Amino acid sequence: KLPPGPTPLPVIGNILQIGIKDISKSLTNLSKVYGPVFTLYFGLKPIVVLHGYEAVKEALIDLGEEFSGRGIFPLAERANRGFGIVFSNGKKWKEIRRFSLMTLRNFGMGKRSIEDRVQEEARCLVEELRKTKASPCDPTFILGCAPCNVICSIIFHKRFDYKDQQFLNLMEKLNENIKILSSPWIQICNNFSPIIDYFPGTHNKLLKNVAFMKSYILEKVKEHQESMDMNNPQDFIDCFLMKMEKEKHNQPSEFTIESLENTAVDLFGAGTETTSTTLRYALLLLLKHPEVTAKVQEEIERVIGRNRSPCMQDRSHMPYTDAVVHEVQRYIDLLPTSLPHAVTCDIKFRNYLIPKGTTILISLTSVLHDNKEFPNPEMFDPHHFLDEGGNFKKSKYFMPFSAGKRICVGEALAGMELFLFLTSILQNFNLKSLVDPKNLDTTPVVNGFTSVPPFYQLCFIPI
Ligand code: HEM
Ligand SMILES: CCCCc1nc(Cl)c(CO)n1Cc1ccc(-c2ccccc2-c2nn[nH]n2)cc1
Ligand SMILES: CCCCc1nc(Cl)c(CO)n1Cc1ccc(-c2ccccc2-c2nn[nH]n2)cc1
Ligand SMILES: CCCCc1nc(Cl)c(CO)n1Cc1ccc(-c2ccccc2-c2nn[nH]n2)cc1
Ligand SMILES: [K+]
Repeated sequence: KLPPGPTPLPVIGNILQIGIKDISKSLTNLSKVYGPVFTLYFGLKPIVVLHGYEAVKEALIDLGEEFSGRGIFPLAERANRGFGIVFSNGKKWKEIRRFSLMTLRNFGMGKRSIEDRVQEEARCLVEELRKTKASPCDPTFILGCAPCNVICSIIFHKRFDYKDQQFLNLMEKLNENIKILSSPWIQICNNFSPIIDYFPGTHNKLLKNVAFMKSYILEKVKEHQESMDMNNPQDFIDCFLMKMEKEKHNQPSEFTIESLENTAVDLFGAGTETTSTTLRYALLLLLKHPEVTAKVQEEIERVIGRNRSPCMQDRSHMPYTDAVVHEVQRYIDLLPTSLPHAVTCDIKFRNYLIPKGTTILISLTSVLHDNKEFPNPEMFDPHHFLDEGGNFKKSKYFMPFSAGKRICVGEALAGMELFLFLTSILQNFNLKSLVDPKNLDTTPVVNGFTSVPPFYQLCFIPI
């Protein structure tokens, strides 16, 4: 049988009982009644929730292959999203993911490293920040340009000037779609309608925005097909075309210009908003806890100095800053329920039997805010990742990127972006708040499955 859960109602299941304001809090409430594994019904669609480290670990890690599916919902069909990496399944997923991970290794695309691309972007970021001339600033836009440009550089090999209008169009389309996708109407309510789409104009805008991006990618790809040097692949496209070559004699192949376009859009989608938000939240928490910022700066001064860019090598000698980055991630809990999973076959879990294809919802919040691993999990405190001697203290509960076979492809990349961008900023600036560090609230603003920071402004004061 399935795991227990609140008795669903006829037809609507458990829908009218789950506080949609903050699904994560609701799942936690439920776990207080039904335990670490329970079922909920969306219509007659069951969804098994895993809550707590032990349950998430055995599912995602111990029974990893069985829980490597991506749970699909009507929205997947409606915004054409099952044809790259994030929303794919089976062989298509495995091959594209595998290829993607290899291509994204630090030196996976030629002599120019991922680190180098990030470092260059950090340089540009500091520059654009300087241009604010220390005036009040809503850093949303600037912080979003950086991670986006890193993807551009990884995919097209070229970064854009922050005012190159083709760059500005890309970001606009991305931002638009993200905002749309973040509406509870689109995340929740539209998914009740199994066969009929109630927001047709919206799904049309989404697709239109994608079309524009794919059509920009297509042009870059033609240019790349032209100046193809087989022995010197320089970006994700070069690599993807070279994989295509090895595939000839392997029809049909998972690698096609279509899947390339789709994969590249996924990278843009997955690689630019979460990192960008996490950067934005970090500055806010640093404004709120200036003593933390000061220590990060003391480590930057001592280990890196002022005569050179930060680099990944410096991280191991900067336990405190490392602890800070980790803590930001843990505290903010950006993807409280990760992305939905689905079992790939009939499976026995604990004392229950979960049928193949059943949707699985993982509570990352439950792990990240584990009250024993992280006393006072609701408070921001770098000491959560530090030992008595001030050394960095790793945690099995550090899962902001999820865990298992579906773990974030960008785990390493995001790590580099956070560390390098944050160190760079604080190497060249002090942060000044408009209001008083005692007044601003840093509590995340939850809306359905989304969790973001509140609005704020600051001044980047050159050192
Ligand atoms: C702070 C930044 C980021 C966070 C917190 C984050 C977190 C996550 C999470 C929670 C998932 C869901 C995994 C699951 O299904 O269990 C995910 C998926 C993914 N992330 Fe990210 N991510 C970040 C940045 C990036 C970046 C920069 C990339 C760029 C390569 C990226 C690429 C992906 C991809 C491709 C997936 C889909 C994985 C799959 O289905 O196999 N992410 N990420
Ligand atoms: C009918 C095909 C038009 C598609 C489209 N492309 C762009 Cl671009 C626009 C700008 O609104 N649009 C139209 C659009 C119209 C209404 C919405 C919308 C906004 C808020 C709340 C509900 C809707 C909605 N979508 N579908 N029906 N109502 C979204 C996009
Ligand atoms: C020009 C188009 C902008 C981005 C874009 N809009 C559409 Cl629609 C797609 C297909 O999902 N995408 C690609 C997309 C791929 C993955 C995600 C995703 C990746 C990791 C974690 C959460 C997200 C997510 N899914 N929905 N909203 N944000 C977001 C966007
Ligand atoms: C194909 C899309 C499936 C997503 C979905 N539809 C419904 Cl209905 C459910 C939960 O009843 N869910 C679970 C879910 C929905 C959206 C997200 C999401 C979308 C954009 C940005 C962040 C998130 C996120 N993932 N986990 N928490 N928040 C995450 C989980
Ligand atoms: K309409």
